[PDB]
Amino acid sequence: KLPAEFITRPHPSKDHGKETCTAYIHPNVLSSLEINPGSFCTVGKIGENGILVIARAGDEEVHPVNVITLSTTIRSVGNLILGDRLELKKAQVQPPYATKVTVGSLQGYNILECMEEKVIQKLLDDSGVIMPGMIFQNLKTKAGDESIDVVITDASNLFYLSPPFIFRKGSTHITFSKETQANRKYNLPEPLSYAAVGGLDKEIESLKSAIEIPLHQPTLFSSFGVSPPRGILLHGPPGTGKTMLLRVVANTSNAHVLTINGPSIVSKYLGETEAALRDIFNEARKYQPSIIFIDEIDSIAPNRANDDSGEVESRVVATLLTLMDGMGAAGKVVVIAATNRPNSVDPALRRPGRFDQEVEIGIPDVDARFDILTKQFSRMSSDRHVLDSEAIKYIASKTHGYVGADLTALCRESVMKTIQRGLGTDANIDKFSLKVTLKDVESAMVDIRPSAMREIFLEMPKVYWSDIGGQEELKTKMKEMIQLPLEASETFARLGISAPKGVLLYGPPGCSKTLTAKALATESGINFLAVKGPEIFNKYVGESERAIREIFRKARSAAPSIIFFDEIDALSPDRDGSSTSAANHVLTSLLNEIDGVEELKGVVIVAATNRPDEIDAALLRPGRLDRHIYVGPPDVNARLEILKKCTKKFNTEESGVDLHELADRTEGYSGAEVVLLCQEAGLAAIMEDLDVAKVELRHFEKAFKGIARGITPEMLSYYEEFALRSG
Amino acid sequence: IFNKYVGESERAIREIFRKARSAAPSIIFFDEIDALSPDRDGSSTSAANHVLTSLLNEIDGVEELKGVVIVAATNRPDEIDAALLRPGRLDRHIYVGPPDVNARLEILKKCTKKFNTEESGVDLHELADRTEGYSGAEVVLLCQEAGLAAIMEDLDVAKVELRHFEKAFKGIARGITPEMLSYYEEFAL
Ligand SMILES: Nc1ncnc2c1ncn2[C@@H]1O[C@H](COP(=O)(O)OP(=O)(O)OP(O)(O)=S)[C@@H](O)[C@H]1O
Ligand SMILES: Nc1ncnc2c1ncn2[C@@H]1O[C@H](COP(=O)(O)OP(=O)(O)OP(O)(O)=S)[C@@H](O)[C@H]1O
Repeated sequence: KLPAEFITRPHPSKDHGKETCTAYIHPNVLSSLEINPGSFCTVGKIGENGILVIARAGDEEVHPVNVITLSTTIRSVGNLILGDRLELKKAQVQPPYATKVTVGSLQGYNILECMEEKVIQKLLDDSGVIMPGMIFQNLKTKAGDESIDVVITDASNLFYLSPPFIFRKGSTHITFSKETQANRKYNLPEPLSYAAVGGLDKEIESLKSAIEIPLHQPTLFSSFGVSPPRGILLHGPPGTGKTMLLRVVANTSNAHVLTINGPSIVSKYLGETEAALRDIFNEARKYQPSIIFIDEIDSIAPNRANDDSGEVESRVVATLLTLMDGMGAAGKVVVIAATNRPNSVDPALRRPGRFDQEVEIGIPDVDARFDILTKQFSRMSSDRHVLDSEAIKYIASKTHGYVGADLTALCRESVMKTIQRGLGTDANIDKFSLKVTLKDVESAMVDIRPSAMREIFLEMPKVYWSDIGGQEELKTKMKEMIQLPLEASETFARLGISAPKGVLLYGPPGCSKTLTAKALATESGINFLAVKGPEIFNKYVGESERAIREIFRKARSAAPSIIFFDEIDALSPDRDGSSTSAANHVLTSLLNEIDGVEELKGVVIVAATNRPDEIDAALLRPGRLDRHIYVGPPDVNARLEILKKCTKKFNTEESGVDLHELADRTEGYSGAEVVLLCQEAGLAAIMEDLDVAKVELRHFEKAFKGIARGITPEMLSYYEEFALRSG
Repeated sequence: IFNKYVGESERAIREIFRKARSAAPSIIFFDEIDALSPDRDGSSTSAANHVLTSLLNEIDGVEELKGVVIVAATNRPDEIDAALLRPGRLDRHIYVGPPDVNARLEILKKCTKKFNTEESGVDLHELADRTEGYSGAEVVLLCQEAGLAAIMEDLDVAKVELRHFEKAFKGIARGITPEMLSYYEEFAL
């Protein structure tokens, strides 16, 4: 008999003896493959390149058939975390002598700082089979150094992960350096650490405590008269760093790790999926300091009140409950789960005694994004060129909605942009030499829209504020809501007020409401969602309200956002209430959501309507849409600006068409009519001659004689009465 | 409480009362009760007034002084089906009208707390009377708008001043007197 994939454990000694590069193994494993004690053999994770080590027979009286025990030196090379499955194999080739080698420290010093070379020689002779990555730590210190470590940083591949060598004193030119990593050109795996996670400092502290105490100080807790926590539940929106924390916990917690990532346990055969959970938990008890990760727990522990849950899933939930309760004697196993939708987990698993402890991973704020970007950019400091922390703080300020995955994508796209630009100067430029100037991160932001916004497909032609002629008070009041609350948060805080977060734009048809919406989308800088009501309505009961909840949820997933309710009056029910069963629920849901964002959040709601007084008073009160602005017909200057914007590509100067006279003639026009006048003039010019160069006053006369004034005294009176409905 | 599938709304209401049985004394709060009984009883009585049926059944089962009481709110009083206002059900009514001069001044004092109104000479007793007919939230809004007027003038503000309150006042509009002070005076009768 010969197991397929053996389990890693430590060889109990950590004195850095002669064994530091041996692999204690059960006799049958060596013999069945005809390996012998002292012979070299390969160890590696399933499907990866191998790691060379020295085989050695263990104590069959105690040592199980399935266990291969390695050294902290060997495990450093491949980042073998206690409990991963190894695909051991025999080896047939002897590596040469390490002609050139270097040794350093993970903590950044030179080994020339504390200890003489003799103990270094002895230690690296105990290694024997030299290769990069053999960290070893906790030696004696010649000085009173608070800590120490040593690492073989480089040396000079038969499906091997590291390039192995053999020690031969003197011939192997061993130098010494400040280096902490191993040579990247080898691409040995690198362990993650809590120093890479940024922004989540407090969550990290809580999780570190909750994992430190149960595994490594259980006896202490029990004296306080309560049983220890035994389940932790990480949750939050996708892309915030849960799985990263799970892998960092695996690397940093010196405990045996078992994983159930998704439905990796389900089986064809009727009973065997339960056997999988029971086996995992039994093996976690075998090596009592251990952690079991259940990532994407909702995929295997569904709610069962959601009747979509199958029999397999109910049987899995029942077994997992009886196991979690059955972690008897208050041992040292800790079960950490991660889920982006914790409410889909069966409540039986969140009861006290089950996953009672929960850590919420929130969306980064500006400071959190600054921390994440500083950490991510500190990994590339020699190629950075955005070295100013001011520049990184600018990028953090501009990246509204980025969640932590999006920031890493931003850095990746910045690398790509820098390569594109550099390679644009020479087809064979040294691509490794290019460095990431801020301009390239700014260019990358154009492509990397937040992942929370990928369900918002909108064409959105590009329109700037300068295109919206002569609405200056509207522009100022939109600044006040879109930019000032973000650039002046501290002044609001000290004054003790929240900025208004709703505005209603009303006015005659043609005046720039939707144009202001497009301008906000183009130049607000923050995320933009639009609901073209009555787009939300749906046949089935509850679907119309679920649409409002979903759009407000995505606006809440975007962090700073702008929900533009075009024709909001379509959602406000009718006066007579005739068959408005669905509409009433729609308006109540909309009000409940505007009240949900009313507290603690900074979403801004913009609404545009042509019938200002047919929308419910509950939806116009402050807290709901606060500000009302009358987007009225352009005055003389506004029409002059529109005429310039339109006729700029006409040769007006030589043509002699004086735009001021047009502005005088066009009194009463809406902006749409002023634009149509220019379009009609251009059509007249083109129809007169297909090779037009100039549009001249006869064409504008022709266009003018055909354009009506859609605005009437009645409409203007109505919109100037809406401001006075109170009396 | 409303779901696409058949009968899931009824189950939800009965389950809400079931869970409500858990304690006493206890207030059940039906905000915007007018959107629980909007129609299908007075009109459009086709097949889907079950939610009203269930709620109006439950409202009777609760004992008169066992410990549970029920509070509701509405700004559309006549949209509430008369079935709910039958005595024994919900017949008691309290009017929450626009604040009087002294109430508005208390709101102003609270929401202008960190404004140095004393140093700037912003005499609240002028704002409290100028803001007559301002219904609650609008008194609060007038103070947010004053602050924004202050910040836009010179970011890094120390205090807000009367001219900012003038700018705020000139931009706020009130409610409808043929709908407010009416349709509630009538509902009082
Ligand atoms: N501070 C950080 N927060 C989050 N992600 C970070 C951070 N720093 C770097 N990252 C990277 O962002 C990604 C985070 O991993 P994810 O798997 O996206 O975490 P998660 O998406 O929140 O968990 P899921 O969606 O349930 S698998 C990885 O590619 C990390 O390298
Ligand atoms: N300064 C401006 N003021 C008004 N309209 C302008 C201005 N500049 C351009 N336009 C034109 O305005 C048109 C669109 O105006 P909209 O904002 O969509 O009007 P509207 O408010 O949506 O009217 P409704 O929705 O029917 S009540 C486009 O054809 C623009 O070319």
